[PDB]
Amino acid sequence: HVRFVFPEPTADVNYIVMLTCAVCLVTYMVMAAILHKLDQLDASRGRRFKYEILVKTGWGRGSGTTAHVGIMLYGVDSRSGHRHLDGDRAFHRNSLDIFRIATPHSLGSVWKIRVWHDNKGLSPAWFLQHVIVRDLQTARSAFFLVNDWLSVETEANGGLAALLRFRRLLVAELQRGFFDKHIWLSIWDRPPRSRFTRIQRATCCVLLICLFLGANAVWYGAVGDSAYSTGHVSRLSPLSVDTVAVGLVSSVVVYPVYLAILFSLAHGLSLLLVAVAVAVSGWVGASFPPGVSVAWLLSSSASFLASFLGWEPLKVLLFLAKEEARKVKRLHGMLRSLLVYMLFLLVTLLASYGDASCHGHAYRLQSAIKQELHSRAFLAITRSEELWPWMAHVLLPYVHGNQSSPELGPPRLRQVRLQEALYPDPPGPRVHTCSAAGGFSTSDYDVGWESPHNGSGTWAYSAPDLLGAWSWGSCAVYDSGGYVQELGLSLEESRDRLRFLQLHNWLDNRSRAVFLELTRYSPAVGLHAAVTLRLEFPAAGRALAALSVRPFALRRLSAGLSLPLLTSVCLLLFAVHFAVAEARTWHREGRWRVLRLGAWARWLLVALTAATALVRLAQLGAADRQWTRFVRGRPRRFTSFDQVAQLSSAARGLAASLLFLLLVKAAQQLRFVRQWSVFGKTLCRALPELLGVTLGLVVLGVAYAQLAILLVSSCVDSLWSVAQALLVLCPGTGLSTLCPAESWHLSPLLCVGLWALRLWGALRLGAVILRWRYHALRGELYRP
Amino acid sequence: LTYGMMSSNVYYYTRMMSQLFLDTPVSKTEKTNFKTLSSMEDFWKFTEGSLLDGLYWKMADNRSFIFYENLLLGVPRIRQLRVRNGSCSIPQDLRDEIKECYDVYSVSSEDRAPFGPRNGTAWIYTSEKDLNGSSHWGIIATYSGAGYYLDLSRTREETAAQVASLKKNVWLDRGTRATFIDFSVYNANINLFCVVRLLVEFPATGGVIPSWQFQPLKLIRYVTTFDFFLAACEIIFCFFIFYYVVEEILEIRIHKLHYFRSFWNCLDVVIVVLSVVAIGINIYRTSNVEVLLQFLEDQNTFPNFEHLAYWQIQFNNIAAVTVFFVWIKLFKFINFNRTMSQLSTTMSRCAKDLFGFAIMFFIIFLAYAQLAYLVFGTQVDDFSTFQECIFTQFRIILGDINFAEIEEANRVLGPIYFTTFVFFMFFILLNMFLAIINDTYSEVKSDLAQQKAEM
Amino acid sequence: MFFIIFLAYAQLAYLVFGTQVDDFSTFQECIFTQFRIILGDINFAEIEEANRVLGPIYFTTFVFFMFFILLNMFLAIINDTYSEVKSDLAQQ
Amino acid sequence: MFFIIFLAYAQLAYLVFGTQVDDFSTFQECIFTQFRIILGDINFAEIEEANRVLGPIYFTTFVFFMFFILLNMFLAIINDTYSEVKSDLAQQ
Ligand SMILES: CCCCCCCC/C=C/CCCCCCCC(=O)O[C@H](COC(=O)CCCCCCCCCCCCCCC)COP(=O)(O)OC[C@@H](O)CO
Ligand SMILES: *[C@@H]1O[C@H](CO)[C@@H](O)[C@H](O)[C@H]1NC(C)=O
Ligand SMILES: *[C@@H]1O[C@H](CO)[C@@H](O)[C@H](O)[C@H]1NC(C)=O
Repeated sequence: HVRFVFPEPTADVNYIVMLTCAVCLVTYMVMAAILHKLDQLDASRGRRFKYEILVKTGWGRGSGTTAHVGIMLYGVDSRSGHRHLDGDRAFHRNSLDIFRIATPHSLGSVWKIRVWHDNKGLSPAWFLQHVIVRDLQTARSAFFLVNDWLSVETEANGGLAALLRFRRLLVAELQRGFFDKHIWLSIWDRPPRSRFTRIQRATCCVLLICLFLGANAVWYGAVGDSAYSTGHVSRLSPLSVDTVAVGLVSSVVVYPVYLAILFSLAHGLSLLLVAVAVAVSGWVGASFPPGVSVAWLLSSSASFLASFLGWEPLKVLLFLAKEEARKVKRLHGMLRSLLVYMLFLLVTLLASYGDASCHGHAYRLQSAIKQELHSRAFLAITRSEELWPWMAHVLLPYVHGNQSSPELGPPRLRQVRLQEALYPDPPGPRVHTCSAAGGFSTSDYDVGWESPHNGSGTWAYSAPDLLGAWSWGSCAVYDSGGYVQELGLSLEESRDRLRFLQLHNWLDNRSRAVFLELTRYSPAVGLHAAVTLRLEFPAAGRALAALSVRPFALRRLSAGLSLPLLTSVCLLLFAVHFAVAEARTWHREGRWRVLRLGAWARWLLVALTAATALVRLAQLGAADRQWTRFVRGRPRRFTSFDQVAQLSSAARGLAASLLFLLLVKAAQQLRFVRQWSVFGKTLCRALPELLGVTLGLVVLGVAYAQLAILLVSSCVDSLWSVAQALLVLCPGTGLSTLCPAESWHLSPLLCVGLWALRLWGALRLGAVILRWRYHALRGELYRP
Repeated sequence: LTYGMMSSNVYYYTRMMSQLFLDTPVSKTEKTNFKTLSSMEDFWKFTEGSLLDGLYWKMADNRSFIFYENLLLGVPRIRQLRVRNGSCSIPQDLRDEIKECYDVYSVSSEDRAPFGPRNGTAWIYTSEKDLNGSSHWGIIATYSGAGYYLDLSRTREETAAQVASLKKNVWLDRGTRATFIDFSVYNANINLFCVVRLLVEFPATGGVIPSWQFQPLKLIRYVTTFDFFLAACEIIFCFFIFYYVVEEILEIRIHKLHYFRSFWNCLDVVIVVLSVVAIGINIYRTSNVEVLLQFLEDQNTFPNFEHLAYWQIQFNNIAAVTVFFVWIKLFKFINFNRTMSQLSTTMSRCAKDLFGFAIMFFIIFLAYAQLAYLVFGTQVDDFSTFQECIFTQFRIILGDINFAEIEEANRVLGPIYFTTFVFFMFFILLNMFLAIINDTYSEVKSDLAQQKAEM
Repeated sequence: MFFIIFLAYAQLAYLVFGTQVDDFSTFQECIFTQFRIILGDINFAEIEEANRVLGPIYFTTFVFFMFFILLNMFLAIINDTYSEVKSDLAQQ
Repeated sequence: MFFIIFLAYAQLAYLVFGTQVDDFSTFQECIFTQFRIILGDINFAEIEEANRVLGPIYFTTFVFFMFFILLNMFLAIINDTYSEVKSDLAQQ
């Protein structure tokens, strides 16, 4: 009673599966190029241990023939193969060839060696001591020869002729095919003279990965007619019986098709099979609630780990040489670095683009909130007596005027007194932002103003909260403290409270701030929005309005194993790994190396990753705390949410910056192509000249900005003739508004200077340098 | 053929229609028009308002001539697409003060039940097949061809009464998600039908998003001599395309099995494929004029011309791309002196390096685009979508941008983004292209001149 | 070659936007609008709303192939000719 | 040389558009308007209305010969001087 059920989803798309598949395909695209380079390196060619001891035995009579010999010896992460060499004697009778080659037999000082010649005819009675090697560079052998005699071409055993037993025959293969048939950890351990091509192995590995992903996606999206495979018992938290029990089953059922291609047309067959697998995985991925994608990822990781450690380990039971070695070592290092970087990029992409559906909805939500609240009307108020009519006509119909996206919490008004009543400048010309600032009042006041009869005042201070504050006003930095008014719950009582505040001089005396802000929920898209309205009052009659609508998603730490939690812990692990690596390098390879670039980028990356992870964790914790505070009771308690929105914005910005750095580094590593290595080289070869040119440009831009603002300050109504035409203002405001009254901030100066530098063609001077450099580097790689 | 299809000034036709329907204020006292709709009450004011003024023109139940030339064919039709209450899940701790939430539009969450005073087709769901409709691909989402529809009348009084009856028994509630208005005109002076479709989207988050579409068509083609001339030219074009197909097949089959390392044979097959697609589209479209025959025998019903407009737009796009590539193909023949040959040689030699550097340039461009989308994508109205970010940066290169909006979205990282973008785009990336091109041109000219002058 | 490409783009823009934008309502109007695009004094809102696909493609492709491939070729030709002339005169 | 060509265009613009456009009413207005055009501040509406032919021709020819040929000749001089200075310093 299971059969199969078609998901039949909506038009929505899940980006986690698509991103994972895209990463898994592009990593193979890079793997193919690197492994093809290494194969062409070891395609035709390549088909301390050796010392200055007597490795020849010519005392024998008729103890040799024209053939080949080999020595098999393994050790601690060391092995060897066969040998084949000859000269002019062509391996004559009892030939004493005291010579060694640059073989990869970098074995240790262990008493395990098997030397076997080739049975060129009948059984040879040769009695040679050994290929003695004592000490050349590292003393990896022992100066002792056993001179053991074996059968025809039989592997004569020795240390640093009828033994055929499982204690020797099979135990010897415990190191022979241990890592050759282990297809996962075998891309860099392929013995030569074999028909593997090092691309079939990678193709099979990607086949396994893609089929793991496809099987898990099909199980989580199609086979769900038993326990709803969602929420009831398959919770997103690791249950140890639903996350691994599916991965193991998927691996077991996918082995039969993976074993079918092992050792032509297999390349195209595997390509089309992984194409259909990724297509079906993407098609089924749409019907994925956000709580089950993490379970699918965990199941895929567990299945890969089980395949790497569970079945493949038991699958086995069924001159110019130094530069070549250095090049292959460099290729292996590049390969592992590529794998690590690809995992890091996948983690970063999941952290940043985990929820891309809410990003489009947040913009429309905030635009609708702005347009329904009459943002233009509020931002254009200048007198402290139209705020009450604005609240009467706009805000109150918006709160109690039942409509979509309910408020979810009463509003509140918070004031700071400043206890330093200000004498206002006569109306007319503007004053420079704000001035005449003193201290912040803290005392209590009864109805009206300062008048304590029995105890504390009716308008208590309402001390600031520990967490969530610092709105960062226009020219001041505030907190979460100040006298608070609840504004009431119903519309009728709200009118009475507003009239009571108006008639009792709640704001007219000092009038520093009002801080109108509550909340707003949207369950259709599942997004909250913190709305903040502030009136900063530089002086009596001078008003500055501020409106900010910040949309966010309330993800709680108590929800379990959310995707942000997994991304944060992965980022923390990556940052720890990078920090340990760079600290080890800085401590071992000399000291005081911070004098040059390269020791700064790694620290910057570590700091960025740590900041991202910690900010995300702090946002989760703050959201959980705020929700727990609000849930316990909501008669009139406010429980603002501004800090959660600010933390979410900071985390998003940090993740975007980290992804930007990763993409830039990915662009940097394109130099490995033969003809594409020039470009970056020139960019790092013309740096001093570009720095000198940009210093000159900075001086010229500063000079122009000084000239271009000493005469636009003379705005009035007529600047000049030449200065009005031969002048540049950076894009925006084509018709100049002139008169930069208290608005000549740093940013517009940089804007106008930089844009004026471009229009006049001053930046094109860079070409004058770059071209010359490109003409020199490209001539240094053709002739020499 | 392109001059024939892009006829004389029909720009003024659609211009007058649009300015009549889009730019007219909804009322004598209001300043809002269709292009600047704000809420649902504004939509109701527009419906019984500027729309009725622009539809019926006074001159037994005489017909309506919109400009005393444009004849209103049949009657206009209004349609609504809405979702159902209960397609939306809310947290269990919040199910005390809120009871109703409506999901975003989707085919799975559509409402297919009668509502209100269930009397006619305006309160009964009609399937897409029964409406002869199709998808639209609006702005927020792609909408189905079904919904609740009403066919208006030929006179103004009856249409006004119908709209008043729809408004009195509330028809656009919080569950609605899209509204369509459709009609057509003829303008018998020239031979050119016009199809008008106005769409209003009500997103779940709130607000109103309007859009419009005015499309001219020609369905009675063979009238004058120029029409016969155009038909003859089209037949000649078909013969030319057949000849090119035969030549391509013969010259790929006999020899040259590689055939693709030239860039002058891939362009030919691209042109052939595009032209064959255009011919097939035209053949399939011109034979489906049965809607016109059905309408002409009963002129009191809504004529369905949306499919013809869609296929006309597709044909126009295909023809434009094909003619652009045909014009590009002219470079194969401009080689007739030593001056024009060396420029082609320089371009062909520098193409590889330009592509190699353009890969890196586009990677950096997309890094900037994704950073801008993630940072400014919720407050600026110009970075709301990724492709919009790409277009915004391409406009920043031209200098067509407003720096005020970007800085007020973020005091920090706002000026930094613009400054670093402009600097690294005009001081570094723009000059490497010049370096590569100049080096290639210099080496080509030098070697050509040295081998030519020393022979 | 530059004007061949310019006329190809102008014809494409005339066929695509020739009935809605009013800056491409005539072939010469298309040419003048393309010359003004270099100066960066266009709207791009009307042309993007006239065609959501093949509208922005035209603009982006035109800008890329006009500022990155065509101006640099003119300046490269001028630079090479000036250097050759100066060297020849100095040798003379 | 550039100022000679600039004055030629300024006089042509003054004689053509000098009585309708209000940006070419006097010679200095013509010069300043051309300088503003170089920095991308064209209007092109009054220019088009005042003369449907010889109005667009002036604008197109000015833009082409200013942003593709004339202003690309300073950079050639600077580049050649830089190359010669660097070569001389390296040799010495
Ligand atoms: C007063 C003492 C010093 C005053 C210093 C103030 C100077 C103010 C800044 C100048 C820029 C620095 C030198 C740049 C010249 C070298 C580079 C250069 O000229 O670029 C070319 C020409 O550009 C241009 O507009 C060129 C505009 C003119 C600049 C060329 C130098 C003229 C100097 C004539 C006499 C000098 C000797 C006498 C001085 C005592 C191509 O450009 P581009 O493709 O990007 O077109 C973009 C388009 O939007 C602008 O037309
Ligand atoms: C909408 O559905 C809810 C149940 O989900 C119900 O309580 C409410 O009455 C409905 N609203 C109506 C009837 O308009
Ligand atoms: C759909 O087309 C058929 C003709 O094939 C017509 O009879 C029917 O009335 C049309 N649908 C509507 C809703 O008018």
